Order: sequence, then C-alpha cells, then structure tokens
Amino acid sequence: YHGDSVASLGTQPDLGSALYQENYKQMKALVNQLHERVEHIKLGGGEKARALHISRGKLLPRERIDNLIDPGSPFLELSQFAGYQLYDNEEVPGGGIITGIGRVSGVECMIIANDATVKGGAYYPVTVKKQLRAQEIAMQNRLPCIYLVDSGGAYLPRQADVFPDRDHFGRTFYNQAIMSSKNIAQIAVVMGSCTAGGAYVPAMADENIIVRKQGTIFLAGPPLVKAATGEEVSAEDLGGADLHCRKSGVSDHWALDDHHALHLTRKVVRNLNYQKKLDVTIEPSEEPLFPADELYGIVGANLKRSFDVREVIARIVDGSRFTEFKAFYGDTLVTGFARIFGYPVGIVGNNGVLFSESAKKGTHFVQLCCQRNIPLLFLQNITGFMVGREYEAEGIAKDGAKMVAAVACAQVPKITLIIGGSYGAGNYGMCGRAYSPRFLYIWPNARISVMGGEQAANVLATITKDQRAREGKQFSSADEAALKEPIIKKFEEEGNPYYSSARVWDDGIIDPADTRLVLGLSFSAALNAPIEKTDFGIFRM
Amino acid sequence: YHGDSVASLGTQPDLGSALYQENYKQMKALVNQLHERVEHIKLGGGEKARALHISRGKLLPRERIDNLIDPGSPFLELSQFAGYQLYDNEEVPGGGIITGIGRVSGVECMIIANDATVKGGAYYPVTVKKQLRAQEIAMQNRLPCIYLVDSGGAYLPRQADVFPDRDHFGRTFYNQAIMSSKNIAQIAVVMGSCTAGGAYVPAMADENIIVRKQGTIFLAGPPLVKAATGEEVSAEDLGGADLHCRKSGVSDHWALDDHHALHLTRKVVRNLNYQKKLDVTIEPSEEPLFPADELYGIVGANLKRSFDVREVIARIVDGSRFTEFKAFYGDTLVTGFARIFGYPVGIVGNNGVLFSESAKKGTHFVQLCCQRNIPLLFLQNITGFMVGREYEAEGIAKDGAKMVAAVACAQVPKITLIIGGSYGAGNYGMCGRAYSPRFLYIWPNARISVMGGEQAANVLATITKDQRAREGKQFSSADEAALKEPIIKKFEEEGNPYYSSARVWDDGIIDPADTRLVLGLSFSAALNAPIEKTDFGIFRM
Amino acid sequence: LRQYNIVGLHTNIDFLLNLSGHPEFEAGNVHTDFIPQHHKQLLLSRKAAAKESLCQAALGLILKEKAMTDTFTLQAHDQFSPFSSSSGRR
Ligand SMILES: CC(C)=CC(=O)SCCNC(=O)CCNC(=O)[C@H](O)C(C)(C)COP(=O)(O)OP(=O)(O)OC[C@@H]1O[C@H](n2cnc3c(N)ncnc32)[C@@H](O)[C@@H]1OP(=O)(O)O
Ligand SMILES: CC(C)=CC(=O)SCCNC(=O)CCNC(=O)[C@H](O)C(C)(C)COP(=O)(O)OP(=O)(O)OC[C@@H]1O[C@H](n2cnc3c(N)ncnc32)[C@@H](O)[C@@H]1OP(=O)(O)O
Ligand SMILES: O=CCCCC[C@@H]1SC[C@@H]2NC(=O)N[C@@H]21
Ligand SMILES: O=CCCCC[C@@H]1SC[C@@H]2NC(=O)N[C@@H]21
Repeated sequence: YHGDSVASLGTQPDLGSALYQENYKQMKALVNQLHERVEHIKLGGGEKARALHISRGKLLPRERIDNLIDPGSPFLELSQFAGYQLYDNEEVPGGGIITGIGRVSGVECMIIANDATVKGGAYYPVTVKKQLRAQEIAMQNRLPCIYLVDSGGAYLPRQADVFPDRDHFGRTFYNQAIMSSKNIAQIAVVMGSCTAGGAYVPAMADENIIVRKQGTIFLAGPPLVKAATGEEVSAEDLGGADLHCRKSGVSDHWALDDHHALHLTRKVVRNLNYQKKLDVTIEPSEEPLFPADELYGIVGANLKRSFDVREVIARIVDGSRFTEFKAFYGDTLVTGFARIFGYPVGIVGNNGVLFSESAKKGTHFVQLCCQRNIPLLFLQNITGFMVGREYEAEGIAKDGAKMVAAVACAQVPKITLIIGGSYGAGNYGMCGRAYSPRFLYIWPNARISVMGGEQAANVLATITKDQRAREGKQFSSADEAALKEPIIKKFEEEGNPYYSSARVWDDGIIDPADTRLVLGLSFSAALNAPIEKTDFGIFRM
Repeated sequence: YHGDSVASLGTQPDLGSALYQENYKQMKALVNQLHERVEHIKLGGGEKARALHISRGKLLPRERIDNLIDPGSPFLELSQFAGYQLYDNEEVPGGGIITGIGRVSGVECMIIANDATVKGGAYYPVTVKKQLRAQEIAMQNRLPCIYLVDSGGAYLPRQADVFPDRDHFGRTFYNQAIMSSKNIAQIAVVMGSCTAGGAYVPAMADENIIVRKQGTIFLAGPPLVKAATGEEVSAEDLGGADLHCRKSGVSDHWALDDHHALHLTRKVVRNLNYQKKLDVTIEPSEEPLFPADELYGIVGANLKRSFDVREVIARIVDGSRFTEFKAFYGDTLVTGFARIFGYPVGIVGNNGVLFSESAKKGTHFVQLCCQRNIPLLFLQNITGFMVGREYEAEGIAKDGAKMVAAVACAQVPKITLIIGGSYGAGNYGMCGRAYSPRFLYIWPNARISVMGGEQAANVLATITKDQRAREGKQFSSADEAALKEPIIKKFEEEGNPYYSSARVWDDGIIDPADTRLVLGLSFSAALNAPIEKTDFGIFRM
Repeated sequence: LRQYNIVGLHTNIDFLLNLSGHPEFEAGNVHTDFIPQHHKQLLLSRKAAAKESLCQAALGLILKEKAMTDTFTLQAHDQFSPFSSSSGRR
C-alpha cells in the first residue's frame, strides 16, 4: 500500500525580486559561456586536420560514436574540458580523446575513442589520465569497454610524464587485463594505424575488429623500425587487416569500412550474453514539482550569499518528495531519503558550516544508508569547517574524522556534486575525489581550494612575521603586501572550475538545468554492479 | 535495442545437380533402413512374451511411458540400438531397458523402465551400461529419476561382466544414493516382481509406489531362498504390496494397477516442489531459413567428398543467423555464435584437417565461451589431424594438446554431434566421449575409428617389415597381404554407426532432418543445472 | 480508392486514380476506345517528392526506432532508466 499523502518540499521563488533577476542573469551568462566553449571544443582538432581525416575515407570520432550507440539514445560524455589551456602553447581539445557512457544493443557500455585530428592521436599526459579515469569508472560499475583505437602512441616530448610511473600508460594495459579477468568485456576496433603502444590494445582485447586498409597494427612503425633495426617496409605490409587476419591471428573480425566495423561491434555486444539485474526497490518515476531553470535565480554566481539546499533537492528529486532525517539536530547539514527516476537515494547536503552535531548526524545517516544498501548523493556547498578553542575542546576534528571514516568505508554507490565552495577538510568529509565516488560533477559557479586566498595569505604573513620576530629581524608592511598579493592571485586562478576541469579532477561541468537528468543516467550506470556489504573501521566514540 | 539487420548464412542448393540427386538417394536409403530397424526394435522382446505379459494384466513398458509423461509431450529416448547384434545368438532389443527424458507434471525427468519381455527383465552387461549412462546424464543435468522396476536381477551366465567391477551393477545403487544426497528426487515404481538386486532399488528410493498383486519386493526369490536356505514360500507372501505396506514399511504408496501407479507418480512429481530457473539470456525463437531435408543432398553418404559445415549450421540455427569468429584464420575450423530455440550457443565445427592455427582458434573460442557462460556445440567431420616434419617442428601436437586441455577443462554444457568421420586424436580434440559431453549423437553416415583401415594396415606392414629386416628374415608380399586384409575388414566392421551404437558409445543415431529438434530438447535438459565457473590448467604457450 | 491501400503487392491503384482524376472522366463522355488513346497519360513516372514528404518519412523512421526501443524496455527490468528514452540527449 503506497497511497498515503505525503507533504512535498519546495517553495515558489519571487520572480519579481531584484536578487532573483541578478542571480538569473549571472548564471545565464555563465551557462552561455560554458556552452560556447563546449561548442568550440566539439569543433575538434582543426579544419585542415578534419579535411585530411575525411580525405582518407574515415569517420570523425563523434560520428563514429553517434553511429555506434543505439538510435536516439542519450550519450553521457565525461571530461569534455580535459586539456583546456593546460599546456602553454598547445591546444588539445577534449584531451585528444572522447570518453563516455552510452547504450549499445540495450547494454550500458563505456566508449573510449581516440581523436586522430589532435596531434595525430598522440597521447598527452592528460589523455592518459582521462583514459585511466574512464577505465576506472568502467571497472567500478562493471561496464563493457569499447576502444575505437586511432592513435600515434605516446607523445615523445612529454614522455617523462607518460611512460614510466604507476598511473602512466602501462596502467591502461594493466586495467585491460584485470577487467578481462573479471568477465568484463573488452572490444577493440582498430579504425586507423597504431604506431606503437596502441598496437597492444587490440592484442589484449577479448575481440578485435579492424578496417581493411585503414587499421594497421604493428609493434613498431616503419619510422621506428628504420630507427631501431634499419629495415624498410611499408605500413600496409607491416600491419594491414589482410596480413593480420590471414596468418597473424591478431585480428578477429575483418571490416570493409567504419560503418561495417560499427555494425560488427554492435553484433558482438549483442552476442555478449549479458542481462542487467537490479538489487534495489523500484517505484514509478515522477517529475519534480518545480522548473529546473529557477535554480539559476536561486543559486546565482556569487558565493558570498547563501541559499537553502532544500530548493535544489525539491528541484531534482521525484515529485519533490523528501523525508528529512534529524531535521532540527545539526541544522547546517540536510540529510534525507528521496527517489530519482525510481531509484532510492540518500541525499546529504551542506547548508552552512560543519559543526560537531552535523558530523554526528552525517555519520549516523551514512551508517543507515550503508545498512539499507541505498546509493548516496552528496551536495557540496562548503563555507568552511568550524574551528575554535571550544570546538577543539569538544573534538570538532574528531567528529570530522568520524564523518570522514564513515564516508570512506562506505560501499554503496556514491555520487558527489559540487554546487558551491569546497574548501579544507570539509571537501574530504563530503566525499571528494580522494574517497572514490562513482561520479563527480561541478556547477559552473563552484570554487575548490585548500582554503580561501585571503586566509592563506594571512597565515603565511603571520608565520613570516613570527619567524622574523623570533630571529630578531624587522618585517615591513611592503613585505606583507609582496607576500600576500601573489598568493591571492594564484588562489583566485587555481579555484576556477575550468582550471579544475582541465586537469581530471571531476567528470565535467554540467548545466544546472540538466542536473537531474545527468544524475539519473549516472545512477543507472552505477546500478550495473551488485552492492556489497559494508565493513567499517573503529568508530572513535 | 535488437532491431539491427543482420546477414544470414546459407545458400540454395542446386536441386538439379546429379551429385545432389545421388547424395539425396543414398541418405534417404540410410534413413529408411534406420527407421525400419528402429521399428523392429520397438516391436519388443517377442510376440509370445508380449502375450504372456498382457495376460498378467500389466502394461507394456512403452505404454507405461506414454501414460506417464504429460499428454502430447515429446519424448527423447536414448540409446535405442543398445545390444543390436552385440551378442552372437541372443537378441536383446533396446538392451532390455528403455531410458529417456520426458516431461512429467511440467518437470523434465529421466525415465528408466525395465522391459520384462526381454529375458524376463534380466540385466545384460549392456543393460547395466545403459542404465549407468542414463543415471550419469540425470546426475549431470540435475533431473529427477523415475525407475519403472520390473526386472529379474542380473543375468547369471554373464555374471562376471555384471556384478564385480566399478562400472557394474553396484554403481547403480551408488549413483542412486549420491543423487539422493544432492536433493535429486528418486521415485521407484515397482510394476512387477523383482527377484534380487532390483529389490534394493525401491529400498534406496526416496518414495515408492507398488502395484497390489503384480509388484513384489524380496531380497531373494523363492528359488533363491530354496537354493540358499531351503525355506519354501510363495512369491506373494514373500513380497506383495499388502505384506510390504502393512508391516514392512518398504512401500510408501499402494496402487491398484499400472494406471493408478502412474497417476500416483505424477502426483508425487507435482509434490516435488521444484521450479526451473534459467541463468542465460533468452530471445524469441525463429525457424531456420532453409528446409532440413536438403541436408540429405548436401551431406550424402560418401565420406570421400567434402561439404561446407556452414550449410548444416544455417540449416539448424535460428533464422540462419551466425556470427563467425576469426573467419579467415584457421579456415579449416568454423567457430561462431548462434541461437537455438532462443538459447545462445557457441558452434565449433570441422571443415578440413586440423592445423596449428585451427587449434589456437578453437582454444581462444572455448576460452571466450567459458568466460561468457555459453553452451558449446561441436560438429565432428574429421578427415584427420595434420602431421608432418614441419608441423612437428611447429608443435602441431602441442596445439592439439592446447585444444584438448581447453575442451576438457570446460564447465559449460557441451553437446557433440558426429556428422562425418571421427579419427585419431581429433576425436579427443573435438569433445569425444572421454571428455564428458552432456549428449553425443551421430548421423547414420558417420565413421569412428582410431584411424583408417588402410593406414593401420600400412603401419603394421611397415613395422613387421622393419623388424624382419633388423632380424635378418625375409618378409614376403603374401605375408603383407595376409597382414593387411584382416585389418582392413576389421576396421571396416568396427567403424559402422550401428557397431558403435550397439555398445553405449553415444546416445543414439538421429535422422538429420530431426537434428535441430533433438538439439533443442537436449539443450533444454542441459539447462536445469546451474552453470559453474571454469578453472583452467596450465596453458602451455 | 484513396482509403484502399495495398502493401506488399504491385497493384493498378495508380492507374485507377489517374483514370478517375483525368478531367475527361469528370466530363462524363466515356468511349469504348478512350483508354487506348489516353494510355500513356495515366501511365506516367513518379514526380520528385517534396521535402515535406522526406521529412515525414524520416520522422516515421525515428518513431519506429523509438517504438522498438520502448518494446525492448518493456521486456527489460529497469523500466524507468533514462537510457531507455529516445531523447538523443547530449
Ligand atoms: C611504448 C608505448 C606505450 C608507446 C610508444 O612507443 S609511442 C612511439 C612513437 N610514436 C610513433 O612512432 C608514431 C609515429 N606517428 C606516425 O607514424 C604517423 O604520423 C601517424 C600514425 C601518427 C599518422 O600521422 P597523421 O596522418 O595523423 O599525420 P601527422 O602530420 O604526422 O599528424 C600530426 C603530426 O604528428 C606530430 N607528432 C607529435 N608527436 C607525435 C607522436 N607522439 N606520435 C605521432 N605524431 C606525433 C605532430 O607534431 C604533427 O603535426 P604538427 O604538430 O606539426 O601540426
Ligand atoms: C545381487 C544382484 C545385484 C542381483 C542378483 O542376485 S540376480 C539373482 C538371480 N535372479 C533371480 O533369482 C531371478 C529369477 N527369475 C524369476 O524368478 C522369474 O523367472 C522372473 C521374476 C524373471 C519372472 O519370469 P517370467 O514370468 O518373465 O518368465 P520366464 O520364462 O522365467 O522369463 C524368461 C526366462 O528367464 C530365463 N532367465 C535367464 N536368465 C535369467 C535371469 N538372470 N533372471 C531371470 N530369468 C532368467 C530366460 O532364459 C527364460 O526364457 P528363455 O530364454 O528360456 O526363452
Ligand atoms: O574552508 C575554509 C575556511 C577557512 C579555513 C578553515 C580551515 S582549512 C584547515 C581546517 N580544516 C577544515 O576543514 N577547516 C579548517
Ligand atoms: O585420422 C586419420 C588420418 C590418418 C592418421 C593420423 C594420425 S592418428 C595418430 C595421430 N593423431 C592424430 O590426431 N592424427 C595422427
């Protein structure tokens, strides 16, 4: 029996308020800038490179992805801003690679496609990081991997950041082998020549598809063979789909062109013999009771002002229905149960500074969610973490440690969304990147740093002044300004969402109006893997 | 989304070709001979024996089976040719026992019924072998066993081949107890007097049904009691359903006649409280695109000619849809994925002599199928195994060993069908009897031997000639002929399908036009048990 | 005649429609040998389809794909997954 009437969250905002107008204007400008930058990134490596790529009879990577996934199916692309102004004079759109989650033959799959128009598909360090992140997501969510391989190997001038370390290029093959051992399908489609390194990808894959005269696998390219041994040979005779299928045995399928290769890939995915099974209760979906664009007015772009996270919750959850848990204890934290697209979720969001009571409430709610096997959603809007003599006497740090340990030991799917600031150990306490959430998205108005710029400047100035006083040396005000201003500027630059997304510190910047949808998709992709039991450490009471 | 158009196998044969006419004629003659022999076997032990059996008010075993299974349900009888000309002057139709798989109360069950018209139901060695094979099939596929017991115990003149060994009569009780311990139901219906040995079958069964004045259980019959102790007593007082139900407690149900016993058996099977669960993906069934009788023209009866196994595959799979794997590497082997009655299957068939590349491809495909938990179907048409100095230098034997180990270690259901020759270690490499397939059927044109007759004759002649030359003794041509001709004749006789089916080397000879259907049934019976994970040995790279 | 439609078989529906739509038929004067003189007037090649018809055909193809996706979703467990939608959303 599910016929009980239940009160719903949400209030109608004052559309005539000047604050609403200003916030809407600022957020709309931010979203427009984000959309324009995304369009420019989507344009690709360049016009001449695209023309040359088409002249070879090959499809552009985005066309490949569009023709691969099921018709009309939504596609969730990850880290669209990787490499955005990361290198001083080199432009690397999208990191030179395209990673996303799509639906192939009714199965959720992780598609990783090299962009041959960006430096011939060479691997920049950010490209390796993006591919490793995609592989980690596929491993965690138990999703088949499809590699549309068209690469020129590692980028030689940056080799010291690509080859040797643990999280460097070899981890790709390591992850491929490990996921193969766990009955997670690997399919490699060799759409173009792979000079080196990328030749191992089809070799370690479970099944291969190679185009006849485009795809050519060889451990060393003709330039590399000439440089190492001196032997001269053509690319087709060194690789080639005929020469690989007929006697090498590396290739498993033979394709006439890209369209045939994608058709064969869909056939293989159909033959995978996999069926999704859900281990959570499901209820009919229902739209929220308020428009999603109003968030622009509610949130705005200025972080100095504060807003009720219950507005966002009511704008994203199904039917605006929310069951708050411990509403009056630790009011600065909002914890409760809701449903998104029928999936049950436990929402934990910030509404102020984190106190001891808030940390205890968060620990209790995380324990409950882990016990009941319910996915967790975190909403980070952190003004800071409570600090002070009376708080240290009450163990504010120890309560933060309680919350951190509870979040870290959790085994249910965890999804973090940064809607505002994220500073200090509060970021760790609210399931930051270091605590392995299944996904992490930020809004175009977020800010992430160890602390505020002025706080760090004051700390450094006090340290220097005390050290000079102990030494017995004068510390002038001009020295204070020279110490402060560069720190302020650096902290201002490094906190930008685009700065944080150029490096792979998140899975992309999302339009707030799309938030719900994205979450839905993510949670769906999070439910492929079964939920294991949670083992907790020592709860330092 | 399963709306992608997919190319299908199969080509329309030339019905006007003289080769097609000759092949069709030969195969039709073979099938007609098989049908006539099956009819004569079905006739039973003899007219006088049948008249005496009816005069006692009992039903013939085939009538019992027909009245036991669900109405209109198909019945899959196994080893109809056991004992066919196996003994010199004794005729033992069907081995004196009838084993099959049927549907009782909507549950797949293994029915084993003694034929009282053949030597009073005495157990010939082939009867013991057939019953043990049926029990092994039931154990492997987790199927309830129903024993319609009407037997006269072991056949005394052949006791040395029935009583003492491991695979002799005691293994029946061993298997009964073991399958009882694994929650596999055993139901014994005592339809007639059991002199000895057969009296243990109702005792070890989970539930018993005995006819009032027909079924009589006693450890030793009145002749045996007289011979051993000397006590004289009637059969009814020694056994009897009343005397067993009332104070012995051996019997669990009391039946008026055979019809009542079958009704009680159906009630018990209904009360079994079992439900079939499938652990594989299912798709809607679809008929093949070509008639099955055309196989007669395609295959024929002469093994010297060769045919494409893709024709058979297109004639048996659903919708003639086939996804070939590594089509151009190791062309002599055909490996791919298909569906039969909605069940996914991995088909491995022969198209020539086995090479190193073919063995490697087979090993890879077997690994893939084991990883994805897909049943395997083998089609044996073996001209031979490639040998030669250059092949030994490349380890042709080691590649054959790779394939043999991969096939042996597999845990997915395996079904073998011999459509042509089966010689040498290729039989082992293609899941022969020694490698425990769930089922094994042969076509009426197959041939199985260690090698060809002429090859063995040449080998023996060369051995003898070399030994005589080393000894220094002349080896004349008349000696060569006297050594060769008996070997040729013996190899010709022992390779006959009827010779191989008289002994239990397979589960029966099947009409090619029925192949599909039989496979379907078998695969259904193969899916009752859950599929375990596969552990492989050392892959000698 | 417009309401009557055949799919899977070549018919003389177009010939009947051309006969009915020719103004000589509307005039009412029908001759025994009238059709042989106007045989090729009724038998004419198809006209280049307007872009609206092509748009309708493309929409029909898209909607058939959407319906097949809906059927597959019906056969599935996760009935309410956003991936099951045919939004084509990026
Ligand atoms: C062990 C492991 C794990 C890995 C390895 O060992 S990795 C070994 C070394 N790699 C190779 O051995 C492949 C060498 N490529 C080639 O054999 C080809 O080139 C192809 C295949 C790439 C197709 O080339 P293409 O058809 O796409 O044209 P191209 O003009 O060539 O494309 C752009 C131009 O590539 C220049 N460029 C700069 N850096 C690289 C780079 N790293 N690889 C390739 N090209 C690069 C770029 O600077 C210029 O353009 P620009 O900057 O001047 O405008
Ligand atoms: C420890 C373990 C594990 C096992 C044991 O210890 S096993 C111990 C020994 N078995 C018995 O102690 C049962 C002795 N039978 C009987 O008590 C009865 O006979 C019945 C019950 C069989 C009903 O008999 P029935 O009504 O069917 O008639 P009958 O003519 O008799 O049927 C055909 C005739 O049986 C002759 N015949 C040949 N061999 C046998 C045989 N082995 N058993 C029985 N009959 C046999 C056949 O040669 C002749 O016909 P033929 O060949 O001359 O034409
Ligand atoms: O978060 C920013 C507010 C000012 C700094 C607060 C500090 S950062 C170090 C320590 N860890 C916390 O979580 N808060 C304090
Ligand atoms: O199979 C018959 C062809 C001629 C004999 C081939 C021999 S049998 C011994 C060895 N094992 C094989 O598989 N082939 C060779």
